[PDB]
Amino acid sequence: MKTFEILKHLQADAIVLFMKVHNFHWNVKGTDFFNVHKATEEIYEGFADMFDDLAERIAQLGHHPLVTLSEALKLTRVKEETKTSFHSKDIFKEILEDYKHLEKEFKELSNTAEKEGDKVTVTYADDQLAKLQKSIWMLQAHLA
Amino acid sequence: MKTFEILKHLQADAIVLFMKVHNFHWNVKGTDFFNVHKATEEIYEGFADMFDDLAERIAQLGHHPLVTLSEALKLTRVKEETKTSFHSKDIFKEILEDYKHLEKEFKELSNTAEKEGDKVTVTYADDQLAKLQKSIWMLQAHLA
Amino acid sequence: MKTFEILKHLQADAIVLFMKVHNFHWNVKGTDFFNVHKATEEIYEGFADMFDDLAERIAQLGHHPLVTLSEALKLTRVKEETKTSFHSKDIFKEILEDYKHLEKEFKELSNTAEKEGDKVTVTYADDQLAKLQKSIWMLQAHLA
Amino acid sequence: MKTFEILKHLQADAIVLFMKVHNFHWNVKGTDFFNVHKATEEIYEGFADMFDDLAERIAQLGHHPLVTLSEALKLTRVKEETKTSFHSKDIFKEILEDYKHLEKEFKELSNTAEKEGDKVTVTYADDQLAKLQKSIWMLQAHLA
Amino acid sequence: MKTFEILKHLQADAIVLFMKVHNFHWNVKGTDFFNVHKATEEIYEGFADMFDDLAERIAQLGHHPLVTLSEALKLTRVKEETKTSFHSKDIFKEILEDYKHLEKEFKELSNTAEKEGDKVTVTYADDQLAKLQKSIWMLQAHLA
Amino acid sequence: MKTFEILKHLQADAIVLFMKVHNFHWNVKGTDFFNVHKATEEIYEGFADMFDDLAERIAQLGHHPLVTLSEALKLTRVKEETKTSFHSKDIFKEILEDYKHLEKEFKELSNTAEKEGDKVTVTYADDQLAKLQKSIWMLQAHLA
Amino acid sequence: MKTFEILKHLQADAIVLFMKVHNFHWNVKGTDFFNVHKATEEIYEGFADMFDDLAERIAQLGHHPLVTLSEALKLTRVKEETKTSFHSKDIFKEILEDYKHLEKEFKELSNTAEKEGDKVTVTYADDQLAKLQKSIWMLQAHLA
Amino acid sequence: MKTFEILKHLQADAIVLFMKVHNFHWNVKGTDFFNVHKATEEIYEGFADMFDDLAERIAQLGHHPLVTLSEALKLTRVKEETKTSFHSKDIFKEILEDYKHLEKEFKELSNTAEKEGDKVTVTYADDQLAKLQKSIWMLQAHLA
Amino acid sequence: MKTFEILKHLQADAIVLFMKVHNFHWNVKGTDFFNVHKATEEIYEGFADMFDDLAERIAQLGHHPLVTLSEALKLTRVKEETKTSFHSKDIFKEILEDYKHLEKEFKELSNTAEKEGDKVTVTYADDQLAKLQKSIWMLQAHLA
Amino acid sequence: MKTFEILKHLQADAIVLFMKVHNFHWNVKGTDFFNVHKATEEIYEGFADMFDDLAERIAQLGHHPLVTLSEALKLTRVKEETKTSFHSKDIFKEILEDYKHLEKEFKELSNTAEKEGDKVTVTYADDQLAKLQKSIWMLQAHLA
Amino acid sequence: MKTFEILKHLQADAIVLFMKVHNFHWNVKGTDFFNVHKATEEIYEGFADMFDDLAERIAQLGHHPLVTLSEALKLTRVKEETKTSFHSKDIFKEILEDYKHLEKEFKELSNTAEKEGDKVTVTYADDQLAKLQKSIWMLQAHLA
Amino acid sequence: MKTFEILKHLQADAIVLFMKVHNFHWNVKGTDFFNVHKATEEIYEGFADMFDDLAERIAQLGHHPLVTLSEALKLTRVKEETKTSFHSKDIFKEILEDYKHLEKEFKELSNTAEKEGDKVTVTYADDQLAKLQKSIWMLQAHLA
Repeated sequence: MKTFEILKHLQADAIVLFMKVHNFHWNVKGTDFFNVHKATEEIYEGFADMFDDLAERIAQLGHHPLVTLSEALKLTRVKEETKTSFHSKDIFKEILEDYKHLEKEFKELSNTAEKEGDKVTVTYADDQLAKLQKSIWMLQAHLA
Repeated sequence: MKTFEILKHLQADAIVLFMKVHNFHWNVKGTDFFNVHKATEEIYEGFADMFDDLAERIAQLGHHPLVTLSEALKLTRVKEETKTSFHSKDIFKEILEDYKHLEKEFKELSNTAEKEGDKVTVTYADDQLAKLQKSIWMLQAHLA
Repeated sequence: MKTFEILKHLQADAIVLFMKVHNFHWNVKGTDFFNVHKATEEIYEGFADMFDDLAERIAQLGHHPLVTLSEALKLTRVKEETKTSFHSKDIFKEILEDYKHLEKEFKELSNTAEKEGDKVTVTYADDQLAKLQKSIWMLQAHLA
Repeated sequence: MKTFEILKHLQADAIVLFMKVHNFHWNVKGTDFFNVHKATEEIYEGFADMFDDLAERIAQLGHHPLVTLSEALKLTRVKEETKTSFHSKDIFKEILEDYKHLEKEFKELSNTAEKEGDKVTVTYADDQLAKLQKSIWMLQAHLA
Repeated sequence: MKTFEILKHLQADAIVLFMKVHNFHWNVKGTDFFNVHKATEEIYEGFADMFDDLAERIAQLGHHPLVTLSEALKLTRVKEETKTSFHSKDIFKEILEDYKHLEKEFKELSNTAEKEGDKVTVTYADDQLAKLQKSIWMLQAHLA
Repeated sequence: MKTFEILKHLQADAIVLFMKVHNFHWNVKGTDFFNVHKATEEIYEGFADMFDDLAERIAQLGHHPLVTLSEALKLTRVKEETKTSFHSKDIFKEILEDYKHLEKEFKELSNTAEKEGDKVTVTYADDQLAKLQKSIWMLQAHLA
Repeated sequence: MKTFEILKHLQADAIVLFMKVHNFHWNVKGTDFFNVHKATEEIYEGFADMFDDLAERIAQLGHHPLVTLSEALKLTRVKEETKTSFHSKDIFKEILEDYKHLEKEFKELSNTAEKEGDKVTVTYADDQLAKLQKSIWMLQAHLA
Repeated sequence: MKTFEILKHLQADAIVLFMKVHNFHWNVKGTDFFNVHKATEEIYEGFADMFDDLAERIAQLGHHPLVTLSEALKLTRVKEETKTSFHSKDIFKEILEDYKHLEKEFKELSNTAEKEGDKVTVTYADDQLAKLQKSIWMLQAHLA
Repeated sequence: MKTFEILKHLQADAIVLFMKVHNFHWNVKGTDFFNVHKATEEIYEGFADMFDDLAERIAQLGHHPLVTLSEALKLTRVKEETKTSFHSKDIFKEILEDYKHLEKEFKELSNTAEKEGDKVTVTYADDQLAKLQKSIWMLQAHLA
Repeated sequence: MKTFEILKHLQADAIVLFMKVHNFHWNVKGTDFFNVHKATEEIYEGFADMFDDLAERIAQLGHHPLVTLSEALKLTRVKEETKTSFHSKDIFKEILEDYKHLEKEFKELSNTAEKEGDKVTVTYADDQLAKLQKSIWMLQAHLA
Repeated sequence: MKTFEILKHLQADAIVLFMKVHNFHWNVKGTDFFNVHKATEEIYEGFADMFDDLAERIAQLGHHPLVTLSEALKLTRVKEETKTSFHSKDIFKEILEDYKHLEKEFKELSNTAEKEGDKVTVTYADDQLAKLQKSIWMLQAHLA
Repeated sequence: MKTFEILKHLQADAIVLFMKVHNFHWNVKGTDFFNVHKATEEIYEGFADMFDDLAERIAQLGHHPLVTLSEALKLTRVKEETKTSFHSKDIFKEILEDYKHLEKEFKELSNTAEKEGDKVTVTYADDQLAKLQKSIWMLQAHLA
């Protein structure tokens, strides 16, 4: 895909992941409620920020960001979670895999943008890689 | 509808309106760009906050908030805007009508919750009414 | 009176009371100067804030707030004080009675607005009642 | 009971619950020490704030708040806990039930005050209901 | 006029101009609503601050500041505006002329106070001149 | 008494004195209302902080702080005040004597802890002595 | 006197007045202790700031500020107060007269500096006049 | 050009553009005065910051930054604007073209520095590209 | 010269002096590097602020501030420094003389503006005199 | 040992314990990752601060603090941990024992310094005792 | 001497040392002007704070602090410096010796107060010892 | 070396350099004490931060950071300084060479990580290069 296409598919993923973790946040139960409730809040707010950042990047490239939730559902690589009951460990296992997916895509974003000479998208992509790698490391350690 | 049902339909409206104004924000053009760009940012962030507030309210009542974007599209009373080109005046005219819709619904929320003896949802609903009435007044004055 | 009429008469009272306490502030003498000088500053600034709040409320209802000081003098229930010399105790006795008047009127505002289904003016009115009741309690205790 | 009587019994409950959770705070042991130690600090400080708020409300109504700890023990509906050893889960189970008791009483406070036309106590009571409902929801989720 | 007399007439102008711009603020309509609404807020708050400053100056000179709104209407050189409908350009044109009037008067204040050896009123007057000259320059540029 | 016993009796005094001054705070009347109302707020908040500090100290020594208000009433050296009406001078006279009592006890706390080699309780005790001596000096000067 | 000589005599007065009010501060007794204790703190800190300001002004003119307390006692127009017991009213009466003295001297400072074309000392002097006139007005009102 | 030469020519452009927009800032007239006046302030301050940043970069490379305004005029690619009267739209059109020029040059800076293995200048250059691309996007949207 | 002409020549000096000290800042060497590097930063930022202040003053008088760097070089009384190597002492000696020049000119500005009845430029000029006199005093002391 | 010798051995312990807990911090795994990761960060930063404090104390006594890591390893009483895998409970058990060691040593520091009349080291030592006793109490409670 | 007598002699020293270093501050010349000018400001402000602290301590003990500068000159152990010209090194050498004197006296203060059982003066004295020892160490290192 | 190996050797250097500059900090003497004392504090805190940053980077790559000070001494390229006496110039000369070493290594880190496609370590490395180049430039200028 071209840079702007990778960006638009990521923007779709971001809002879908926002919604998914928003769902986790309100439906988490058990002895680790307070840590997971707080963590999921930070995680979905991060996806919301990513949604905004990606839109900004698409616009600056001269293209239209996502127009509708319908378009987000069309472009997303992320499956919608319909469950309302889950274990806290499974939540973090799920989020971890979503992080690993995003990491793969941002690496591709970085490589594709560099080939096009899009220096600004490279910077953005590599900065997101840094944030993702920290998040992945912590979740992996927690689940170890 | 029962209180929690009104709340869930509002939560659906909130995210759909977030997306709609997010679209306006990135696609606004013309001599009033800077004022409308800034205003639309504040407006969609307000809808995002409403989304969170409504979810909180639904959860505290012992029900599940929206689980997916699919469910949001199912429950919403708001039509998705597919356009990417518009005049700044039309943006504010659209948002005004959306505000008027939300005002009607929050009034119903307030009345229904009071009848059920749900004092906390009444407070929340009336506070949202206050915010909506200010927003409506300003947009009406601007378009006058 | 209708809600907006009660509001406009209150707005008139607010500016007249602002002026009255502004006069007290600059003309207070005696051993309790520093406490009364400071208290009267806080009191007239409170009336100034009320003036603004009431104007906002009238405008949002689709009516015109006070246009002139002439109109304020016409609508006010508060007598203008022409004196420049007084005792600090008499100042607080006067202000107390003005507070009691405002309390009566805001109670009426709350009841009238509720009957009209004006939920936002009810909230505003009850919040002002809270502030007035605290002020009344302190002045009563001071004069006891 | 009249409004001021409900308020005085609540003020008694507040200080007794402050003491109870203060005891929990200093005597909690085990792997969840740090979360429960911190949570119990926030909880007893909340009861201390409630004690102050209720006193303020009683005074403004023209009555005397609690004068002594003896009077608090006389009026309280809350049993004093003499234990110094407990499990962290039992602490939260206890606090939950105390919250549910307070919720019942504040609902009664709200209804009784409204019938008397005491608009300010209604506002206070409904605001406390909001805080209690959030606390109850979180504890219920944690214990689920 | 003597210094204190110029000051008292200015104090009268300040509150009358406060009221006038307060009226503009709530009644402004049209595409430049948000800029004019905000500007008029800053302008009337400036007149309110001037009212306070002038009162302080009169008191420190051993005289009584304005006692009533009646006295303000008697002493003012500013005509009360009864209109509730106007164009945003006309608002700024009006305010500009009011600024030019105030500038003339503060220049006289400065000259008269210097002749009397009132060094403190000179400083105050010249500082107000600075603020007025900035405001005039901006309004003139806007209307050019 | 041993260190922890002195500490527990002080903790009992702290909450009883909190309650006593809380009572003074809400029931003070007269021309010095505002100064005494504010002073009594600071004083009872100081006793509340002392209650917390003493509990912390007892716990760190490996003992249980006060468990109940019943236990506080058993251990206290302070008489409960049942009055609701008093003069502001008598309030400060009472508090002064309570301060002098606390000063005696903290001196004993310091001496006893030093003999036991409890260096941390010595530091705490001497710091409280400093705070008490300032408070005593001011009240003595006020009543002189 | 020349400008720098007026400044040096003022610097001497400032430290002597600092000491005088420092003495008042620590020795004030009676029912108005807390207000006078606080006021005297602000007053002596003001004289300390004046001491620094005057030194700065003398240095910038190419002269040496006060070198010793001996030199301050030599140059001062202010009598040292040896008393340790006084009434709070007498304190404010004394300070008032000291303010009136400083006012006379700063007026002379302003006039002398202007004649020499020392524009910076004029600004400083007139600013100090403003501060003195406010202080005088408040003390006069308090003693009225 | 070598890296340091590109940097020095950019530093020259920065100060010339600072001056140009400084001129626009003070000479802008018309109904959009307040937005353009504010925007031009932010724009020239940005060029001033760029001037400083570029100087820092040149120095760290072991070369001398611009020594004089004469040298800036010699090295600049930007034409000096002698006009004092213009339309607000033309101002933004001009600035846009200047931004596009700077964008071209910073891209070259980034490429040249990378070829030399100057990793720090690459980072700086790409960061400036990001800022320029945002500015260009907004001006383009405004003029669309 | 007329006031606005003195101001425009000063504005020219300000930017030329900014550039001169900017050059010193980046080229200073030796054991006092860190103090001189920091001092020169503060000094050139001061000249930059003066440039802005003078422009503001010229505009408010109804004239055009400097339009170009060419015009600055034409109007300046300050010689451009082409050197890149110097001793830190010589830097401060140079800056001192530039300060003394500015002091002479601002004194003339103050006198000329007063004769014209331009009270606002007098205030500005005298305030700048104060800042210059402090700077001169410190540099003189350092070089003594 | 003399005071300075106890201090130098403590400084050695501090850096060795810093390193040990730094190792724990990065290698902690499991369901309590986030609490232990955060706690270990605070703990090693505390040891780093202690390292600095002890160095300061040694220097002020006229001796040289630790010069090298070699010297730290020579003087330390703490065994280096070579493991990279451990349970979170064992981490806290280890740290607890290290705290108990430090407590013993700081008690000796306090006693030895007092005998020498080193009042400042006594204060420092007793303050560290306070911090250690809190830390010990919390870890003991957590492991209970 | 008794505790209060040591304190009063120290209070005398504090103001005399304030004056001495105030003199140094304004009369320092040479290449190290900026460091010594700043250091002497911090030093004399420290002596001013000590003056206040000592007065507080004397008052709390039931005695009168210094009443006059005459009494300060009578009680002081510090010789007044009449010089206006000195080297920066000599300034620090002088201050060092003054610090060493204060250190001796505060050690005596600590010992004497402990013998009297004055725990609060011991704490104060030892805290001042800490501050003095840091200051001495830095000056000694600077002069080494 | 592989990326993680370069990182681990750098982490070893960081703590060894921390210790070295910590030693300089406490043992610096002479007329430039205050500047060098402060500079060395900032420098060793920078090395401490680098130690933490490098550990984070190693962990995120799935490897173990330094476990012990023994391992740091094994891996370090930096010679331990045993001296306690030195000239301030020699300190900065030493630190400069250490900076130049770190610069070489971070350049290698950047190149090696890029070849491996480790985009996050490249960003980190280049950011550290920027910080090092600034530090080197300042030290070189100071020693010139």
